[PDB]
Amino acid sequence: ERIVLVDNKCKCARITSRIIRSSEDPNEDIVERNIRIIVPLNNRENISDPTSPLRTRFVYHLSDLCETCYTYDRNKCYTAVVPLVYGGETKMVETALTPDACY
Amino acid sequence: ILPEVKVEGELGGSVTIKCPLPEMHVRIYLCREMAGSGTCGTVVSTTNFIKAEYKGRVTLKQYPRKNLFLVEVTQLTESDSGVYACGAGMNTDRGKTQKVTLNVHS
Amino acid sequence: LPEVKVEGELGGSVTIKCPLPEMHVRIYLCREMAGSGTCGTVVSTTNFIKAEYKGRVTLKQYPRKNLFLVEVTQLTESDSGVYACGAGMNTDRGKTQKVTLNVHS
Amino acid sequence: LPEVKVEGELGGSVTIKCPLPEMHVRIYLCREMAGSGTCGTVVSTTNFIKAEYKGRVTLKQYPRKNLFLVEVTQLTESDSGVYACGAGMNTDRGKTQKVTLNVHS
Amino acid sequence: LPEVKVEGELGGSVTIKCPLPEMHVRIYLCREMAGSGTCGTVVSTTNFIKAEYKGRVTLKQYPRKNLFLVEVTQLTESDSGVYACGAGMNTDRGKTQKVTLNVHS
Amino acid sequence: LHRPDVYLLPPAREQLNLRESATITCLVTGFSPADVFVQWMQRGQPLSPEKYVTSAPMPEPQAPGRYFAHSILTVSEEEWNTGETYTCVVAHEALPNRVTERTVDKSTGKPTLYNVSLVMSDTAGTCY
Amino acid sequence: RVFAIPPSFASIFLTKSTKLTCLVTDLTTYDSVTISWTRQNGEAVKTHTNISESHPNATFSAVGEASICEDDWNSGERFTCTVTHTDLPSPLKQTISRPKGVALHRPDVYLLPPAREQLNLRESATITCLVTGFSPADVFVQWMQRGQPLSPEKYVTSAPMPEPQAPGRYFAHSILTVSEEEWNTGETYTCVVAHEALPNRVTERTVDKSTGKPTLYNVSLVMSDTAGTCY
Amino acid sequence: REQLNLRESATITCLVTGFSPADVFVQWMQRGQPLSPEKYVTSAPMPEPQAPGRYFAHSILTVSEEEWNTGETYTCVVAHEALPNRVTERTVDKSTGKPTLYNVSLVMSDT
Amino acid sequence: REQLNLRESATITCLVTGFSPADVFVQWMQRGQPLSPEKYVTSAPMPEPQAPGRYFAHSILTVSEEEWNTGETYTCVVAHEALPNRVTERTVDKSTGKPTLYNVSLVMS
Ligand SMILES: *[C@@H]1O[C@H](CO)[C@@H](O[C@@H]2O[C@H](CO)[C@@H](O)[C@H](O)[C@H]2NC(C)=O)[C@H](O)[C@H]1NC(C)=O
Ligand SMILES: *[C@@H]1O[C@H](CO)[C@@H](O)[C@H](O)[C@H]1NC(C)=O
Ligand SMILES: *[C@@H]1O[C@H](CO)[C@@H](O)[C@H](O)[C@H]1NC(C)=O
Ligand SMILES: *[C@@H]1O[C@H](CO)[C@@H](O)[C@H](O)[C@H]1NC(C)=O
Ligand SMILES: *[C@@H]1O[C@H](CO)[C@@H](O)[C@H](O)[C@H]1NC(C)=O
Repeated sequence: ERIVLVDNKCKCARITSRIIRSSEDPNEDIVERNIRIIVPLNNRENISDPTSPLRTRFVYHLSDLCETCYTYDRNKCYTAVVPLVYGGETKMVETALTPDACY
Repeated sequence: ILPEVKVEGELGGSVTIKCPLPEMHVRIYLCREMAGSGTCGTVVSTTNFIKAEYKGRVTLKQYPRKNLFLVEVTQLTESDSGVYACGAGMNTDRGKTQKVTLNVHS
Repeated sequence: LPEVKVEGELGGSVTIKCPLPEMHVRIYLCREMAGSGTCGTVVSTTNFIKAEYKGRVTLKQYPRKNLFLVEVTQLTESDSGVYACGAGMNTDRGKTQKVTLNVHS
Repeated sequence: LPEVKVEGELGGSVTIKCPLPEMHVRIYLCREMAGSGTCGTVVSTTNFIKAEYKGRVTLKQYPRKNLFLVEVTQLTESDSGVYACGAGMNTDRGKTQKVTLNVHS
Repeated sequence: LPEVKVEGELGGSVTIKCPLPEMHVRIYLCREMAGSGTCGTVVSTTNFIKAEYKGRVTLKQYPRKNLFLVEVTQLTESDSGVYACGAGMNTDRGKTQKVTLNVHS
Repeated sequence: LHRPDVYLLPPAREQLNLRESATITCLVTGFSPADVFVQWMQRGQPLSPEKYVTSAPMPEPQAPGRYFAHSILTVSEEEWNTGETYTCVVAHEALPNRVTERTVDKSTGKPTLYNVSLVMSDTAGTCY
Repeated sequence: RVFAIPPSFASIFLTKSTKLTCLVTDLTTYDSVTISWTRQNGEAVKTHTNISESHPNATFSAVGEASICEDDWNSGERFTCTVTHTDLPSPLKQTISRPKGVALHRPDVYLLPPAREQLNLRESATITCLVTGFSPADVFVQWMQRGQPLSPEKYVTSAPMPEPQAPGRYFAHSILTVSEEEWNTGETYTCVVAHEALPNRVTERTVDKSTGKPTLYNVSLVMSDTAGTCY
Repeated sequence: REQLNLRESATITCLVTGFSPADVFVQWMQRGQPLSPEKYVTSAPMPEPQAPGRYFAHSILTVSEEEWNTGETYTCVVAHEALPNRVTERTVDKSTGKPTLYNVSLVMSDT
Repeated sequence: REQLNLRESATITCLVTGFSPADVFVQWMQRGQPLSPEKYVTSAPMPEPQAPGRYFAHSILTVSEEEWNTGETYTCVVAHEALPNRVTERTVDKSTGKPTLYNVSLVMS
């Protein structure tokens, strides 16, 4: 019944809508609008860099939804580079920040 | 939402359960979610695991060709009833993909 | 998990059969009040006998068949509910086996 | 993001430098009212020059260096605030560049 | 409210003058620690002399002038702060009079 | 020479109180030089020309070179229980895609309630 | 005593250049000693020069290295290391065979902050890093602070040990110790690990004061234009 | 908490540090009843880098996630020849790292 | 609570119940250092009224409120002759059972 206006996965906002029938009449058919955001309190500021401070402020301009990101995507891989000094050989190596989703 | 396939037993002795097999995921479980809290408790899963109660009566066979995985449970008792789920990923709750119900007429 | 669904008659006595586990000292036959999600212990190894059941119940443990038997003498309408038996310091967290009771009169 | 922090003198004229983007037809030099979180369009390619700025401002676009220049003739105390410039049908969603203005007299 | 701003010298002794009220039995000379909004009782009629001030202070009450006098023998840099005196069970909700102390050496 | 801006409006709230009919208005402004016409299609099927009534291009109140036009259409009141969305369209030479299909439905419009249900968790990182 | 150390996955993975070493110790000092390498079919491979100097306590300390193909090692071909000394006329033969690979599995990395009671003492804080359930045993672990690697002597790493709950599975530990002031200055520490199963061969977890079991949840939820225009 | 999301098992770790000399003894029990010795593993005393001659050790125990959630407490006991009573205990449960307080601040607007 | 609104001292009690036989040993130590036996008192094994063939004891410790508001785990060790290894201990601090506190600050507009 409910149509979907927004399915953003970066902000996990699901804007939907539905019109409910009145008490056996075509009048006062009140419309609805459901919004469901799921805030992550453990994610960092720069989601692709595990050194930036924690994410405190959350700004949601609903107009844009219907680029800084807040949450990860179950269908994608995030990677980075770290210096491994193994054998006295400082070496930048790629690292799967979000493993199990890079297979 | 995803399908709500339902199965029955017609007296105990054997039962068979099938759920869709997702791609690019290594974990597969059949948690029963039969708890008052609601937190699903993984019964039989890959990545090596099993249920303290459910042992020797539970097995998993993944078939990528049919995009399905198969779990076979021998016999039947009163405890192993109610509902069951299926899914993938590394979060038993929030990662489900089906809601199957198990019942026995015995 | 298992339910004895024990049955009896008004007056006389009825025996409640519950499993006697090992590595668990306190053994109780809690009564599922089911009021505000709280269970009140009827009898325990701590010699805790409820006032309403004082002088009418007993608990005997003997690890022969890994069973402890609790007998309830006399009977009243009040004695017609659920008496989950279990072990552990927290009574509510235990109560492994569930049983039901009624009156036939 | 970038701030020209352009400066000028009372009277005369001052030129505001803002980037001219591609795949965006409407180009505006909105004024950040910052009253109830609303920005009012001063000029646009759709042809709308605010009444207070009528006959004193112009907007010329030429994709030579990917820049569009807006000139403000005359000057008043009122002309001493923020004029975020941007593109797109929505005005309070663009504001690609922020700039500040003042008066020296 | 009133401040004696009492002054003294290193060594010797200094007398703190504070009002002796009626209908209040516990009389104390609390020290305003002003650390986490807390005041620690230095002396009281209930008999509690802080360890740091043990054997160096005394409290004598006389109804002659609705005044009670407290004497501090010896002196240390530590003895250079605020010693609000008051009455009642709650020490932080009394502090009838505030006073300051210092050292001259 | 500017892009012809277009808009659409739903029937009035007080109009849905006599139970006779309803009107939907598609406003077309700009399109310099004035070259537009509107065809009201529903479900991809053009409606009869006798229903929608386009009139003429008219200069804007302040018209350096701009113009505008208005076109309405008449429907039945009892048919709005399902919407059907009654799509509008415009055509002009100063358009990269020379079509700007515009459509609205009972569902689209002013929300009469805002049921926001935000949640806080420390396991939303993945946003399954 | 003749000691043989096979090359590690990390060496072959990072340094790329791979070699196997046999060393002798607890042996009377005697020059003119030959170090050789033998496969199961008897073929000999080149042994490298630059033998290590003898230990100051009058005992041997030598290095002998050779290069064998990584595909050859993956083929599971048995190799033998031999050394010659006049004291023992019979050369000592030892095996450095690589047993291919048993079922591969990914190592779950959990990183935990210092205990609350420990911080009460306000002396020093210890951060742990529990790798878990990796088969086989080949995990290289390291620590860096705010993008700068730390000395290997500032932390201690365990060795793979069997897992009672999981047959054919191994786990390991690692702890780092720092002063309380450093932990209380929002400094950030991470525990990078390296294993064959890892898809990128390297993964990392990170914690700081704010993320390790925090006391407060400061949040500034702010939304605007809720009505807007949504389609 | 990351391990808990799997709804399979849980690992409590007991960390003994700073003692000298070696030969410490660690055992696990709950509600006063000793636990089976086939469910936990203990490391041997290992030298401490900065410390001149002090050692450390660590033991881990695996329990069902359900059991952790049920609310059961698990105590860890160490026996060394230097403690005045030669015995010490610690305790952890679900109520250990709960956030002490929230400070949310919604500022809903339409402009 | 009302004891602490005095700024002079606080008392911590260590109730021991249901043991048999007598001769239980209780002492108070702070962060591994046993405290002087003069700083605390102890009751004597007296019978449990409703529970027959049983005993219970008591022990209190006086302490300044200045230092109680800073930490000092203050564990209470008990030495009976029927414990699994003859010794047990418990501890409580200023934040033993503080619950969760919400500070919602809606700026609804
Ligand atoms: C967030 O982190 C990313 C990754 O470090 C930053 O972008 C990288 O910047 C470096 C140079 O500083 C480049 O080598 C990388 O190629 C960039 N990453 C990508 C994906 O292009 C990014 O700038 C950071 N954001 C902030 C605000 O600091
Ligand atoms: C309001 O939102 C809640 C949460 O999504 C939902 O359960 C409820 O049905 C909604 N109410 C209406 C009238 O849509
Ligand atoms: C908590 O948030 C406020 C703003 O809402 C900020 O002023 C303060 O610094 C934050 N607390 C910390 C510890 O950063
Ligand atoms: C708590 O929230 C208020 C309101 O945002 C803020 O002013 C204050 O700084 C916050 N406290 C902390 C410790 O973050
Ligand atoms: C509680 O909320 C009030 C009002 O916003 C704020 O002033 C105060 O700092 C908050 N306290 C904490 C500990 O955040």
